[PDB]
Amino acid sequence: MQYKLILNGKTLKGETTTEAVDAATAEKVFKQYANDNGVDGEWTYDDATKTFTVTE
Repeated sequence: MQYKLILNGKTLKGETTTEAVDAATAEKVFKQYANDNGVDGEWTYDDATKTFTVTE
C-alpha cells in the first residue's frame, strides 16, 4: 500500500512517499525519515488519503 508524507518544516520542506503494509507501519517509517532528517514538529494522518504530514 502507498502512503505520502507532507513536509512543512522550518528547515525541511517538500513531500516524500513510501510503501507500507499499513498506516501503523508507514507512520513509523515517515517519522524515522523525519527523525533521521532532524525534523521535529506536529504530526497528523489521514487514512482516506493515505497522507501523513509534519510541521515544525
